[PDB]
Amino acid sequence: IVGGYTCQENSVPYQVSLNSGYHFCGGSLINDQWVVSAAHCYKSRIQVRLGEHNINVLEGNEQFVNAAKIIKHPNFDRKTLNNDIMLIKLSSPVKLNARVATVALPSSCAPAGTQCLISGWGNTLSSGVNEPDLLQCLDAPLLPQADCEASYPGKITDNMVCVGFLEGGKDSCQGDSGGPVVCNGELQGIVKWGYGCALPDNPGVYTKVCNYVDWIQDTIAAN
Amino acid sequence: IVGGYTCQENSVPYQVSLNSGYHFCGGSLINDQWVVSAAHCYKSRIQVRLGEHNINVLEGNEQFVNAAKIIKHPNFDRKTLNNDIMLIKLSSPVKLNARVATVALPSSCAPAGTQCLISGWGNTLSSGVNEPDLLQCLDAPLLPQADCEASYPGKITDNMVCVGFLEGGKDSCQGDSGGPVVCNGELQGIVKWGYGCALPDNPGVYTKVCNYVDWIQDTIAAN
Ligand SMILES: [Ca+2]
Ligand SMILES: [Ca+2]
Repeated sequence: IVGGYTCQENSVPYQVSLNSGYHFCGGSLINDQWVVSAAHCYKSRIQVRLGEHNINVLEGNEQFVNAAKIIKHPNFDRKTLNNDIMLIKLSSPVKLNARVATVALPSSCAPAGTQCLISGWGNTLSSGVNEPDLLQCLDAPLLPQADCEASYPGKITDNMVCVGFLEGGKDSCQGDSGGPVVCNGELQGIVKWGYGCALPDNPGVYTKVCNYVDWIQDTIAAN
Repeated sequence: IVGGYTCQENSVPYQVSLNSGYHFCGGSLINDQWVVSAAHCYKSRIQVRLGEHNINVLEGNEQFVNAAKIIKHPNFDRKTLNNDIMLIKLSSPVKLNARVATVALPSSCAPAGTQCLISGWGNTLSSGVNEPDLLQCLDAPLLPQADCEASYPGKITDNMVCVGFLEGGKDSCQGDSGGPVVCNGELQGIVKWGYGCALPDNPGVYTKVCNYVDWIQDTIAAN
């Protein structure tokens, strides 16, 4: 997260860190046994870490759980990043509590202008790389599709939404990928991509979760 | 490397990739059994990979060798990055050939204005992250100390040199770290740090190797 602020400890309880011996992507806990992330975050073996604040220090709220089933969207297009959504079934249910909680799926697609919260342990610089210890937070609005398309001529599908600021300075970045965009308590986006990070005229692009509730439900039910 | 070009295959034969299950730093082969890198690249277990071109494809020239002894400069200052130099003794001697060769230590410190070659599999973007497959190369001059100091008020010690362009656009970046700066066939610098990558007025800073030949020799001899 570039230009965000340090979240209050355990204030984003649905936030998870995907680990492979190092943090490489975020995700969201949607039920005691399933995590939603980005298909581009796929790895054959993943340890999901919940209840994290300081990614490098054991603080006593952590739950570490291996992924049992990693299911990328059948239509994920690695090239265009269309359908960049993945489901992780954990090897065992987590203990839900105050620091480890679920986020709701969207009842409807959010209108442009709604204020959302984005979080992650992603890169904090607009240039170069800086990995933070503490979870970062960013308040940012969902932009009109026209602004999104305009910024990325020919690349935005209807499964994508832009969130951020046309002025730059504030945005998600590498390492925030697969992480959540929560608006009015519902998961509306997944950190996907953007050109650079926090650059003027290059808002972040996110997977539009409201287009996948059916799929998410079907999959959970079938697995 | 930001704004560089793809090196001709095996044209930088002293270049090595430091691996921990992924490429994280470069280094230089100074003898059939020793590699020079940056102290900030220290890890307790490292696999040194020589003869690489495409970091993700076995091309048939690779030599993979575990580090036996990793020796950080006794005066490395993690805070200022002063004395950012490390020596890696390989578990066994490599087979020197046309794609796996040594680079000479400096006979003297290079004057500002000399043209050097920097190489690596480091990040290729000025904003965001992009890890390349093929080794990247950059031709760039050593800048006058006055320019260096000016760009980084109070941080440059006499063990540091700036290499690059005050205009930006071209530079080393994260992942090129510990890698070589070769001028007229001698190792004159080690990729150390900079503010961002390829930004105007923020040239890359490198460890000045000509200040350590004694140390390098002593250490090799004593180990
Ligand atoms: Ca922790
Ligand atoms: Ca290779």
